[PDB]
Amino acid sequence: RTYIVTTILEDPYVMLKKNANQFEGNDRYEGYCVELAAEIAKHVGYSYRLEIVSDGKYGARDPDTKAWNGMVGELVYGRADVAVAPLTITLVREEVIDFSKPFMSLGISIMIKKPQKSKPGVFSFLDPLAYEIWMCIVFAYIGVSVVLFLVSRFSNEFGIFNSLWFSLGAFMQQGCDISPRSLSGRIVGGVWWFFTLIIISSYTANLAAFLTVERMVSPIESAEDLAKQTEIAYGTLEAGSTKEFFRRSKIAVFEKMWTYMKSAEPSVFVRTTEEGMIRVRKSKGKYAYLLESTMNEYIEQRKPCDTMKVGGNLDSKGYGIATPKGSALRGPVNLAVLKLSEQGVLDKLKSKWWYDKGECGSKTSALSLSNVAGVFYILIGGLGLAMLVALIEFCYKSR
Amino acid sequence: RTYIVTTILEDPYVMLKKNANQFEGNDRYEGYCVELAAEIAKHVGYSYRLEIVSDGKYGARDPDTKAWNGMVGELVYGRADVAVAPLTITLVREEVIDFSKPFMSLGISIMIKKPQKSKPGVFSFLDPLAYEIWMCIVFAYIGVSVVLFLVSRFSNEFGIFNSLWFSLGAFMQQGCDISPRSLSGRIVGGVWWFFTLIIISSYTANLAAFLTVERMVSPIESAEDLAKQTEIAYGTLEAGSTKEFFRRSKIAVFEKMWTYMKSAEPSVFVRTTEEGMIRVRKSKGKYAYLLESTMNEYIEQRKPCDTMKVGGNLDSKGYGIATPKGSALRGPVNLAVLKLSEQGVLDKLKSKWWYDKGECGSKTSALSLSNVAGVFYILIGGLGLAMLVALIEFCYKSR
Amino acid sequence: GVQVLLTTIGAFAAFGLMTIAISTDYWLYTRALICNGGLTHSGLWRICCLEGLKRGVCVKINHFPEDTDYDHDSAEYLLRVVRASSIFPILSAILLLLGGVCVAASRVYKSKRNIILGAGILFVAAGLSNIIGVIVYISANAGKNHYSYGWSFYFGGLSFILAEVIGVLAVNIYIERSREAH
Amino acid sequence: GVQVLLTTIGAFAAFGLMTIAISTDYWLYTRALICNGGLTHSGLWRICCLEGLKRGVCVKINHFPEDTDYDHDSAEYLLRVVRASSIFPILSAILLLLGGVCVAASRVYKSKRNIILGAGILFVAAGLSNIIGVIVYISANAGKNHYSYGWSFYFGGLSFILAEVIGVLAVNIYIERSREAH
Amino acid sequence: KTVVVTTILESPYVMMKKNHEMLEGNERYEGYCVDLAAEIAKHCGFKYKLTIVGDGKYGARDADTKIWNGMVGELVYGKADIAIAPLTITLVREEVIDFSKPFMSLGISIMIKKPQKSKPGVFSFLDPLAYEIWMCIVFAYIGVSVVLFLVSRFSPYEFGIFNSLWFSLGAFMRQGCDISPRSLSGRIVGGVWWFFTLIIISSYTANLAAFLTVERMVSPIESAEDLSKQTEIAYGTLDSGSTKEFFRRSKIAVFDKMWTYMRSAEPSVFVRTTAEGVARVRKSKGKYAYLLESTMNEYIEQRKPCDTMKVGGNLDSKGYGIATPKGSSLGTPVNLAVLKLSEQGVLDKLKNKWWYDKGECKTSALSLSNVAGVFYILVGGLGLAMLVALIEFCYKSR
Amino acid sequence: KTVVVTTILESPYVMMKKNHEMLEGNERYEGYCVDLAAEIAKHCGFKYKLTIVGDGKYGARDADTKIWNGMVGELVYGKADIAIAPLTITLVREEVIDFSKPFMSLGISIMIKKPQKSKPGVFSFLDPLAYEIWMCIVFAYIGVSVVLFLVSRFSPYEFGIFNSLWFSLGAFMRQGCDISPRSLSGRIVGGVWWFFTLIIISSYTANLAAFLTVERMVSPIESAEDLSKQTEIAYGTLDSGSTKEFFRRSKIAVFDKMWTYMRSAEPSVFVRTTAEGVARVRKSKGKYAYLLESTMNEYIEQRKPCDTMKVGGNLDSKGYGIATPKGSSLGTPVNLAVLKLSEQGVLDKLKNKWWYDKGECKTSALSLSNVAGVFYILVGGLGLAMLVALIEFCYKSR
Ligand SMILES: O=C1Cc2cc(-c3c(-c4ccc(F)cc4)nn4c(N5CCC(O)CC5)nccc34)ccc2N1
Ligand SMILES: O=C1Cc2cc(-c3c(-c4ccc(F)cc4)nn4c(N5CCC(O)CC5)nccc34)ccc2N1
Ligand SMILES: N[C@@H](CCC(=O)O)C(=O)O
Ligand SMILES: N[C@@H](CCC(=O)O)C(=O)O
Repeated sequence: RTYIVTTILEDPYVMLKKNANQFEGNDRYEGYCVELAAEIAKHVGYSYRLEIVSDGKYGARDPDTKAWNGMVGELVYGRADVAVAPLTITLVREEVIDFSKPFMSLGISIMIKKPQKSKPGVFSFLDPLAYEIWMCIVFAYIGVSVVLFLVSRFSNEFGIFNSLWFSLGAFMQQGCDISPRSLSGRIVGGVWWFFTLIIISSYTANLAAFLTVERMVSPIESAEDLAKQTEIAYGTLEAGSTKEFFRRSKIAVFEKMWTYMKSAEPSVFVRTTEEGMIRVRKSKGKYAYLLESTMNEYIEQRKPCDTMKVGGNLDSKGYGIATPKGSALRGPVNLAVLKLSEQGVLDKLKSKWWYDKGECGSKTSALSLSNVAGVFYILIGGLGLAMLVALIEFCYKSR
Repeated sequence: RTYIVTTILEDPYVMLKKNANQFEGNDRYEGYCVELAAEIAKHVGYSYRLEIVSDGKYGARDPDTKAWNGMVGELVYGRADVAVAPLTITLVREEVIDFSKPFMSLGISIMIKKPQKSKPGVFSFLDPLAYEIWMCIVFAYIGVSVVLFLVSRFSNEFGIFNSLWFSLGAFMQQGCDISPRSLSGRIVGGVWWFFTLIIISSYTANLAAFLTVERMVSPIESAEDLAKQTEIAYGTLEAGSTKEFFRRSKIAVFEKMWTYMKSAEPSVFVRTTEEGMIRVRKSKGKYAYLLESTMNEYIEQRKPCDTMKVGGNLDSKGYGIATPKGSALRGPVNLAVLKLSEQGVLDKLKSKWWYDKGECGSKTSALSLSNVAGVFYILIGGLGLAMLVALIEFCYKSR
Repeated sequence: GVQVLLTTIGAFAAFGLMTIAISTDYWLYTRALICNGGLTHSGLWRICCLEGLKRGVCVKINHFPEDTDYDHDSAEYLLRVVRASSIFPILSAILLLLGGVCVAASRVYKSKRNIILGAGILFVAAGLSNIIGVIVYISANAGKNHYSYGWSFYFGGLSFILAEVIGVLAVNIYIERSREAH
Repeated sequence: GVQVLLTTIGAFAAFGLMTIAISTDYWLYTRALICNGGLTHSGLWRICCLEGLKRGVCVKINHFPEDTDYDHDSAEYLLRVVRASSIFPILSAILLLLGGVCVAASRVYKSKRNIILGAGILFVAAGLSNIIGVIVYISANAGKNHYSYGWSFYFGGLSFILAEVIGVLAVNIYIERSREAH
Repeated sequence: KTVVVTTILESPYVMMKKNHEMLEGNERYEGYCVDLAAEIAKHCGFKYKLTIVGDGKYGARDADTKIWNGMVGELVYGKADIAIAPLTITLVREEVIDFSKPFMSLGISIMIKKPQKSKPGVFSFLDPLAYEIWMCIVFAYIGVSVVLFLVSRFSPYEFGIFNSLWFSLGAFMRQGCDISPRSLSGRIVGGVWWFFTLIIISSYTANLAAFLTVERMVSPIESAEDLSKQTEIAYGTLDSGSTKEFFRRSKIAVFDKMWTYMRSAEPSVFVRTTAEGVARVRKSKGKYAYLLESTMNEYIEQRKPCDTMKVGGNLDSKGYGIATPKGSSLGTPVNLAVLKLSEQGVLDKLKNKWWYDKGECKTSALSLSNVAGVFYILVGGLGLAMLVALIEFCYKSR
Repeated sequence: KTVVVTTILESPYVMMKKNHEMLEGNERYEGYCVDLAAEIAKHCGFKYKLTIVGDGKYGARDADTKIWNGMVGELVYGKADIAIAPLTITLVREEVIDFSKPFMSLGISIMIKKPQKSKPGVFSFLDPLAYEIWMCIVFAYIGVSVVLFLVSRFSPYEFGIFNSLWFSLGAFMRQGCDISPRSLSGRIVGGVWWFFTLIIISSYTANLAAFLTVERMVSPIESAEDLSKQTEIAYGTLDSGSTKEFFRRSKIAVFDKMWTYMRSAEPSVFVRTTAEGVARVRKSKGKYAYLLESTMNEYIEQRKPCDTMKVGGNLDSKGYGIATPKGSSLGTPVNLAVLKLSEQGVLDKLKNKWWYDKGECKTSALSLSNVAGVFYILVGGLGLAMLVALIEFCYKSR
């Protein structure tokens, strides 16, 4: 006799295979819970027929009608004999259905849209100074070289070319083969020296500041961080255990969060997890979805993986396999679950469905060649240019 | 008819004049409360006779006998008609005596013995490197100069003197009038250059670290900071309002503090404020006296002024003038007090008795000439030595 | 001979470039809350908006107030006066004109060899004034959203480069003339 | 003539200073938990306490273990071996002895002028070994309470200074001899 | 049975709830004083109805009619029985009504428009060293050059005064000149100068990033005396308040001068409401200052738009005190309630909730405006050099 | 009426009060499990007496006698009725008794002696740059010297290979050599080399303080595989516990190898108590490792003497679970009590109180040991130079 298996379509626990329309039945579905149920049936020795919860809601109680919706609704009212879905365990649901021992842990987690990384380019060594400063430095170098040539020459080795060489070597603090002997040339040299000293000191200090700094600041970084602010609105999934957890909380922070959520215009509550994921992804940093750590990690791992988890889990709980109260299946299922946990099976499944995909692989640390490759490219360009000019001078000298 | 005035001997509110034995009566005493009472009597139009509380305790109730000790004891039982002393105002005392409007504010404050300042000397610019490094630098300079002279000479301008000059200029990065042409001399020069580069970079980096750092870390810096630790014991003054405040507290931190204090071996409670002041001053950083902010500030101002106040005041309250319940003096006294506060009198008295004495006057800030005067002294010494050697060379050349 | 002609054409080209950049109003490409901010191609004198409600209508600027009208005679007011007057680029243009005039007059009186020397000095001073002008222009605009520079900017820069080159050439001409004198 | 005698006496003085410092045990003045820490005047080989229960009794040191006996062949064990053996100061003394011997032998065979050159090289190498020895000595003692150095330390330093001076003088002598040869 | 409670809407003490049109009863009022009255009535047990004053004034007396306005007039004339309000204690009001022990402390203070951050100024590169250090540096440069000059003239083994200055300057800027001393006496001077430069330049370079990017906020007034000195800047107070009475009844010279100014400063600097002064300061381009209690400034500076600031310290110290009419039986228990709340720590919690909980208010690449002064200096030096060359040319030509 | 409560003294779960000789009743026990049992009995309503096990063992079964020891044997054999303890859930124990939902999560972990901090090593001055950067720097030095050589031979206006290398080296170290290029092609190379040196040296100098003073703590084992590979280092577990059973019943290769080692490693690595393993690790000079639950390691590392550390991650994940005998009426309500406590957040508060609240665990001038390697390099270079000079002298003399 086949056993009904109510589930829910939430990746990666359950998903529709590529080309699902062609496929049918259990073979169409694929996800963590699928392998979990397969293994459970193998260890118990029965056969199961998959089925989805029509409402698509995990499960909850209508306070007026006092009825159960979702997968718990199906299980209580005899529709389904088993619920292999990620049913969070709570006091209210455990009164009416027999949960099994948890097969995974989690907690309430905060999601945010990934801020701009501000990745450093190859020419990251110019960052400490504005490009404006660099170019005005070049222009000042030309001006001072010309002035030096002029004052020195008109009634000496200080021609224009040697003037440029002298001023360049002075800026780089590599000394000079020649130095001014006249008063005007010496004034120019001293002023250029002062300018060089100031500018180079500024560059070095600002660079030290740069390399001893990272953009690790988080917008909220705490639960009360969500409460204090108002530009970003935080909400949950309707008919989800976190909604009840906030509803029945007895803490100041959770009371305030529940007050805000219940009196949020427009309705912060979302119909489905993907709804909140897209809301944050398209909120321009305006939504702060509250969900379970597992989904948050999976999403932060999947491409575009443009979302991040912030803060520590508010509370600790775990999923669990459910059966109807008084069902004969409760006994062995626990046992099976334990087997898996002690056999490393659940660990392998978690690793497979959360890490193998690996869409994106995203105290003082040494500099990487990427930070400073631009100067190497500049060096190669200069060497090539020097060889070219050597060839040109060779041709000119020959002719 | 003279009015009895019970007080207490705690500086600076009340103090014994120098050569007190010669003096007698009110003229022997001097302190803030003395001028306060003088002004109060002048504004009211009566005369007063000073008197001290024999027990020396501010005031409290024996829970068994249910009697009052101290100044409050004297006032309740008719001994004294007025109490101009710094009586902290509380619910328990206000039931039985008529306090007046507060004439000063305060709060519970934490005292600690002043840690070592680690004042910087004139030769503070050598701190980034150990003296060992400097002296081994000198010895390496000598060794490398000798090796250079040697390798260069034996089968050149690289004599011993010029070798020392070259190596010194290389270390200071001021260039060289001459440079090695031989292989061995060039190896020596390159190695000395490497050493100089490493050492100077280290000095500059460590100096930047030094100048961007100050010793502002506090041992506790909070009330719970006292609770967590145990090497330092914190206690109060027996028969003082702070003891009751801790006794009747309803907070976790205050409950823990009261538990520790009541179960402290040996008895943390002190007989008098000077007792706790000396206990902290001679505890080698083992006692953390809890008192009122006014006394803490006065002591932190008075020589040796080797004590510091830490953290923010735990609670807010103020002193007050007291009279017996049902006394006719309650009415005008309040008025007088208010007059003073609105006339600036109390402000002037506070400033006088807390700031005029001025025993000791103890973000990025420019360097002071004190930080870097040692190098100036070195420069002057070198100039004098140079003149002396010039004279010696002049005499030698003449002869 | 050829060198003097190159000097003259370079001087006139630099003068034309600098005058164009001064009169032209395509220096800066920034967004401002001055047109119904929105994309705007500004200039040294007048700020002209584009792709907006006006889509071509534009006006001068209130450099001295900047809508603040505070902190008078505080070393920032002087910068504002200099920026508004644009005295330094105009001085550069004047110096270029006078230097070109002196170079041309050199052909008239070849005996007086100091004329080209004065011309070269004027060109160098023009370069200095130009660089000061761009410095103050950039320093004033600070009073952070995206921004960019237009072709009048680079016209002024080219004027400066030409001025430096022409100063070099004129000095060389003076050296050659004095050497020929012996 | 006078210069050679000064060379010889300086060499022997440096050798005596270095040997004294090696044999002597007043290098470091620190407190340690080795005597019933308490004031202690240590040395290169043996650590001797003072103003304590022993008040004069003292023993050698376990340089290699240091009571840790871990991390073998990890670039720190080599430092410990070098420090314990004190091979470098001993090498300095040996080199000083050989250099003085060569200088003395120079008087025997004035024709062979390279002897003093070898002596000067030996003195310089002795200086290098001495400075290495002090470096390793200081680096090992790190393995923070007050500390201070004694007169054997400065005796070794004086040995180094004399070695440098003597190397200079011997090289000068070689130059003079070869110049006289022409 | 119910108690007549008087108040005013001086936030955050008393302020209406959002969408209060649908709110009825005492629930339409939220704040610090509403809470306080709640616990006071709890401890004493009575019942209260929260009522505002039509005159919208804290209270004062008219020197001609000898009549009382606002809360004080209400309580004295029987229209109410208690005032759990931000009412300020003073001598005059105590003569007619009975206050309690203060439930929060305060002092007068000054409110001004927040100035625009002072962008770092030209010559900012001299900041990391005190001017005395620069003077000593110049003196040492002169002295080293002179000593080198004397030593190389008297005892030589060429170093004139000009070339000696050139050498010292080059050594200071880490540029080696062509000539180097050859005498021991000159070389000693060179060595010490080199060491001096190493130390000084390293110290200067270490702390140079800070002094270039920091913008300092400085106000034209730093205290009350600076305000009295400046007559162009206008200052005023609430029309009927302890502040105006305190200035009027004062005997200190500074406050008497302020009172003369206010009594003569046309137009009337006085306002009718705190928010009026807030707006006036926010809408006067920094030409106006407002004198008020420090609690309101602390609340405002902690709340957006955060376009204003508190300057200086507190001129006088006072406290807010619950009030009751003479002979009331409520006066005795309210004092005990206040003391009990203070001991319990409730008042501190309320203060933190309504003041701190409402708080609403980096490595950057250097900008050319930061280092434009050195460019100006450079160009000036170039112009000076050309001028000097022309002068030398003319002198030689004659 | 009273409930039989079984526990063990595994701190901080259960630990006796100080001076307990004068303590009587359940009050002599303090900890996390005692509190938990308190709230469980409160919610359920029953009464409890806290009792320790004489055998002092958590529980296990003997494969020969098929007998149960410790708590499991007690509950199965009727000596008690409940275990509010740090008992670990597992398949075998569930077959015989009924557990609850876990009240705290954990995993196996490894305990080792904290190594002495690795003082920074010789050649620490190369750290701020990656070795690839150094290799590219050397290649660029060679290339620049070669290019200068070719350019100055083919198209001159002397720069041999030797002098070219000297010039490049001097430019890299901010020392100017006597010779400078005179040709445009050579001067371009010089300029780009100068810019390269400026950038590289500034970058190196910026982050140099950190890499000189940092002490890095590194363990010989970084994971379980590294432990299995190393046979000299000894590891053991508690004799009767879920850890030993888990290793014994495992089927993974790594754990099977570990089990063979333990079953054969003489002397018996197994201990009888957690504190025994703590002392053994603390008294073995880092030659011993202990496998235990992560909660105990977190407690210990957070408590003085803080002479030990946790290494790696958790091999397996499990949870502590209250237990009751088969068919007990208490089993149903204890589950609900645990869930209610979890929802209320009590368990988190207890965890923080008994773990985090018990926590018991700068610019320094450079020491010569930090920069001794450069001195060694210097002296080695000097010796090499003297040797080379002697070799040249001999070659010339022949
Ligand atoms: O009257 C004037 C106007 C002027 C502008 C300049 C100039 C130039 C320039 C000009 C002409 C060229 F042919 C090439 C470059 N670039 N430049 C920059 N930067 C380069 C590109 C920018 O986007 C970022 C930084 N910052 C500040 C100034 C500046 C130089 C002199 C003068 N004199
Ligand atoms: O075998 C040896 C032993 C030795 C020691 C030294 C020496 C000397 C020294 C020695 C002899 C003198 F005449 C003058 C100075 N001072 N010194 C220091 N410091 C000076 C004073 C200290 O208190 C703080 C820092 N640190 C490390 C080493 C050192 C040099 C060479 C050698 N070779
Ligand atoms: N409550 C205060 C307000 C006065 C003021 O704001 O200046 C009073 O009664 O005077
Ligand atoms: N409570 C655990 C302890 C085992 C261990 O410490 O390894 C058990 O019952 O197995």
